[PDB]
Amino acid sequence: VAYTDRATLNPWASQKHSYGDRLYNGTYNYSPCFKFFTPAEVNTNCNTLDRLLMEAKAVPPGSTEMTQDPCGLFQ
Amino acid sequence: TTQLIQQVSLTDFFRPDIEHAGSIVLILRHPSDMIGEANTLTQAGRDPDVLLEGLRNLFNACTAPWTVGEGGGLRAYVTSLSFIAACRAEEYTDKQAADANRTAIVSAYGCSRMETRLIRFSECLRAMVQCHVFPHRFISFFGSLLEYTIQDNLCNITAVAKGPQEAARTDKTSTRRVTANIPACVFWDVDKDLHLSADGLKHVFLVFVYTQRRQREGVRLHLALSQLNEQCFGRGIGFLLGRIRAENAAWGTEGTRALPLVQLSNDPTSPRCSIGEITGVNWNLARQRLYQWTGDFRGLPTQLSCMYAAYTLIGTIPSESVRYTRRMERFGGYNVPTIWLEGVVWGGTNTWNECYY
Amino acid sequence: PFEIEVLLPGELSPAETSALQKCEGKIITFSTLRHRASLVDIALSSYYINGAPPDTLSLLEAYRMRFAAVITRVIPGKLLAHAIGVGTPTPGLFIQNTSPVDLCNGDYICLLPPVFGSADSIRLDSVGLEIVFPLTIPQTLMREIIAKVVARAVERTAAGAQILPHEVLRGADVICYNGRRYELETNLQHRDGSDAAIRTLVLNLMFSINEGCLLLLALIPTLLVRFPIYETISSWISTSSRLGDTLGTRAILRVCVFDGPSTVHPGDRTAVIQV
Amino acid sequence: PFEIEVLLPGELSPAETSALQKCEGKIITFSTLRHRASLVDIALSSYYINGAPPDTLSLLEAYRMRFAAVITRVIPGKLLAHAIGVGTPTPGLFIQNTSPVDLCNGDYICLLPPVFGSADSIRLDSVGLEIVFPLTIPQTLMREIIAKVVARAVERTDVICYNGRRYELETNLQHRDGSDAAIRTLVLNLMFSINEGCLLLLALIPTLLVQGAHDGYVNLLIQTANCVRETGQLINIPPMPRIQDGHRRFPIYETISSWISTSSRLGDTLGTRAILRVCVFDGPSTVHPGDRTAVIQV
Amino acid sequence: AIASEALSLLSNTYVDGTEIDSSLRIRAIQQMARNLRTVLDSFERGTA
Repeated sequence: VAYTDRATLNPWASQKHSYGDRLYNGTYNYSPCFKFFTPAEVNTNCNTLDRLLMEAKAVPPGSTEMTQDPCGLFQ
Repeated sequence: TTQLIQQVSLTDFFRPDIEHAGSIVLILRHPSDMIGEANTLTQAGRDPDVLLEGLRNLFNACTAPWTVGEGGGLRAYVTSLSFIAACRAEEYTDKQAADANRTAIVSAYGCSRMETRLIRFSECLRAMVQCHVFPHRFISFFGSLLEYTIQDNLCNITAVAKGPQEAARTDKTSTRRVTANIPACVFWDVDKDLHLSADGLKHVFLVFVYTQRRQREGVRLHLALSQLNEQCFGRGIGFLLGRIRAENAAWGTEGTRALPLVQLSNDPTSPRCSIGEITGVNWNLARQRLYQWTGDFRGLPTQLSCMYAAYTLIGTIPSESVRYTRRMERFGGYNVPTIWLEGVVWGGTNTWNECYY
Repeated sequence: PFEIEVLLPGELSPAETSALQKCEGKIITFSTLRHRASLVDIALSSYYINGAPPDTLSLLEAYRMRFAAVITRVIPGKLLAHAIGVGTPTPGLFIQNTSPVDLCNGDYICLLPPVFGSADSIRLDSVGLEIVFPLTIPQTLMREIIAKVVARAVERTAAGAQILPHEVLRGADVICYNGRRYELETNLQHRDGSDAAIRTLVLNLMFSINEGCLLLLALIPTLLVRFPIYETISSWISTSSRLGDTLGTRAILRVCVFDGPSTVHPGDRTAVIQV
Repeated sequence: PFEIEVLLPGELSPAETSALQKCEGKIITFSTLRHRASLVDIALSSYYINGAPPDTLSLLEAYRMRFAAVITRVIPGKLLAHAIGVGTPTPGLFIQNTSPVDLCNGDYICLLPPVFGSADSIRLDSVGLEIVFPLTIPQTLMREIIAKVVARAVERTDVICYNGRRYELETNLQHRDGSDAAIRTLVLNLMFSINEGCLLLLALIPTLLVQGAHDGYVNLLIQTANCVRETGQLINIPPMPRIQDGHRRFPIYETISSWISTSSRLGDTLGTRAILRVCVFDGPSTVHPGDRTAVIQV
Repeated sequence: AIASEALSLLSNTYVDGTEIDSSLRIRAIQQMARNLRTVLDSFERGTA
C-alpha cells in the first residue's frame, strides 16, 4: 500500500506460512511481537482504527488506543 | 425467611390426607430413563430386561396405566418416606415397629389394591439393584409437608424448601406450627453406636444400603442423625457396615502374568525400541516380541460393583443437646411409633457420596 | 442487594439492540465485581487465553475462577444484571433454559460450555464483539454428559489409530431425561468439535488414566497371578488432584416453581431460588 | 449469623492481652460446636493424640474432624468468633493472610498445618498453654504440597517453586500410626481405578507417541510422565479380546466415568477440602502477607 | 425464650379484633410478665 513498488521486505516473515508466522501467530498455540503476527487481533485493531477515522471525518470514540496505546492501531 | 415448593401429582404413592403434617416427602424421576440407563450399564452376562418386567407390572397395578411414555406432567411425581419404609419393612431390625407401620399404611389406604402395589414396588427396587441402576440417583428430596388440597385421586401439595421448621404457618391446624415426624423404623443414630458424646450441632443424612448376591438383593432407607463431619461420615459408616462391604466384594461379580517393568528398566542390556522404528514405516518387525506379557484383566470387582451405601446431607440442628421424643399416636385407624424432631433447618444441595470400599 | 450494570454501547443498530432484548433471563459472567463495567468483559474477547480462543479446559477452569451474574431487564440505552455471589437477596429470580433437555421442580442448576452442537449466541459485528452464554443442565446429568463425549472422542481416535476398525456396536449414543431421547451426533462425518475444543481434553484424561492403572501394575506385581519411582508418584498425585478439581460438580441454583408448570421446555423461563 | 464465644481466662497479663488482640482475622478450630466454650480446646494440648504434641499427618486428620471458626473483634474480656462450616449467613467476613505466599482475586482457600519454618503463635506462660494458628494457601499450592509429603512418606517407609520463588518444606513425620493410613487410602483409590477398560487405553501407547511427534503438544507431557514413556518401547500389549455382550453395552464408558469420581475424591481424602473463596470489593487485586481480605463463604 | 406463635400474635399490628384473640394476646402478655419477673430476680439471686 505505502510503497507501490514491492510486495514485502522479507519473504521469511510475511507469507501465509512464513517462518515468523509459523514461529508466532497466536492462532496456533509473554511476547511483545504477538500483537503484530495475529490476525484475530490486528483485524479488530485496524477495525477500531477505521471507526476512529470515520468519526474524525464526521467531526469519543473510545478515548483510548490514542493514550495508553500508541502505535496499537497504527501497526 | 423460608421458601415453598408446589407440585401436583397422582395419589397412588402419596396420600396427603392421612400423612401427618411435617413428614418427609420424596419425588421420583421419569421411569423411562431407567431402561435407557439399564441397557447400557447392566453387568456383562446378566439379563437387562428383568427390570422392564418388574417395572411394567408396577404400572399395570396402578390407576391410569395408559399414561406412560409421554410424560405430560400427570404422573406419580411425589412419594412418602413411610411408603418405602413399609415396602422394605421386612429388612429393618425393629421387627414390630416395621410390621406395625406396614399394616397401618395398608389399612389407612385403599387396602384393596394396596398389597399388590407394595409387592410390585418391592421387586421393582430388587430389580433396580440388579443391573447397577442404584436407586440413589432417582429419588430426590422435598421438605416437610406444609399444606395440601385434594379433590379426587389428584392433589396439590406445598412443602418447605430450606430454613427453620417452625417459621411457617400451616394456618388450618390447631396451632400454626409443625415439627418433623418420622417412623421409628428408619431412625438410626450412629454416634451412640460409635460411643462419642452427643452435644452440640448434628447433621442429618439419608443412606441407601445395598446387598448384591445371586437372586437375593436388599435395599433399606435410614435417616441418620450424627454430629460427624461432612466427609468423615463415610469413614464412620464403613466401621459399622464392614460385614456387607466384604460380602459384596466377594459376591458382586458373578458373570494373566505380571511384568517386571522396573526390573528390566533398572537393568541395561534389554531389547530396546528407540523412536527410530516407531516413526511408522515397519512397526511390526520392530515390535515383534519386545515382550509378551500374555496379559488381560476382564473379570474384576469394579468400584461400582462393590458399593454398599450412598449418603447425602439434608439439614442440621443448631440447638445443642437435642431432645428428640419418641411416642405412639394414631395414624389413621392404627397406632405407630413416631419420632418427633424439633428445630431442624433444611438446606444443602442434593449431592450423593457413594461409599465403595 | 448487589446489582451490576453493563453499560450499553452507543450507535447500536436496531436489529442488534433488538436481539439483545430477546435474551433477558440469560446468565453472564464477570471477572471482577463492580457496579459499573464495560462490554469487553462479557464478550469472548476477554475470555480467550494466550491469544488463541479458549478451549473447554480453559472454559471449565474460568467458570470456577470467574464469578457469575444473571441479566434481569434491558433498557434501550441501559443494561443491568444481578449477582449470584456473596449474599445478594435477589427477589423474583428467573432464568431461561439454554439446554435441549427439559427441567423439573427440585432440580439443581449447574453450568457447562456448549459441547453438543454449535454455540448459539449474539454477534455484534458493528462493534466487533460477540457474547456467548453458558449452557445449563441438572446435576444428575452432568457427569454422564462429560463421560460420553470423551468416550465418543476416544473411540474415534481408536478407529483411526487401529489398522482395522472394531465398528461392531449397539447403534447410537442417546441420553434420556423425562422420557425424551436427545440422540446427539447422528453422523460420523462433520467433525465440528471432535478435535476443535475437546482436543486437549481427551489428551489429559487418557494419559492420567494410562498412568493410573499402570503405576499400580508396576508397583505390586502380585495383583494378577536409574529410576526415580517417587517423583512419578508425586507427579501423578498432583495431576490427578488438579484434574479432578477442574472436572468438578457444584450446584449453583435450584429450580423452585410456585403456582407454575413443573416441567419447562428449552426456551421457557422459570423462577429459581439461590442455593 | 451464628457466633461462638471464647472465654478468656482472668488474671491475664497486659502483654499477652495485647498480643492476643493482634490476632484479629485468624482461623481457629473447635472439637464440638457450642455457644460458650473454654480456651483448652483452642490450645495445642487439645490436639494431643496419644500423650504428646501431634504429628503433621495427625493434624491433617484433626483439621477434617474438627469444626472451623474465624475470629472477629476482641474485647478486653471476651473473644467473639463466627463459624464457617455449617450453613449460616455471615456478612462482611475478612481473614488475615498467614502464608508467606500472596493471594489474588478468585482463589480458593485450603487449610494445612505449618510445614515451613517454626510457626509463630501466641504463648501464654501464666495460663500454661500455647495456641497455634493454621496456615492458608491457595488450592494449587495445596495439591503440590500434599503430593510431595506423601512421596516423602512412602520414601521413609523438598523444594517448591511458585511465582519464581523456591521454598523448602520441613516435614515432621516422627509418628507412625498415621503414616500407614495414608498408604492404605492411596492404594485403595488406585485399585478402584482399574476396570476392564484400561486395556483399550493401554493399547494406544504406540500411536500416542507418534502423535507426540510432528504435532507439538504431547512432548513435555510425555516428558513429565515416566511410566508411559518407558512402557511404550518395552512391552508388546497382546492385541485384543472381544466383549461378552457387545451388542448393547459400551465398555470404555465405565472406565472414563468411574475414574472421574476417584480423581475428585482423591484431592479431598489425601488432605483438606476448599473452605473459602477470596473476593474483595473496592480493594487491591493482590494481597501481601499480613493484610486482610474480604472473603466469601464457599 | 419466646414462642414463634406468640411473636406472630404480637406482630399483627391491628389486623384483627375478633374474640378468639383478645384472650390469646392477654395470655401471651401474662406469660411475658411471669417470665420477666423471674428473669429479673435471677440476677438478685446470683449476686449471692
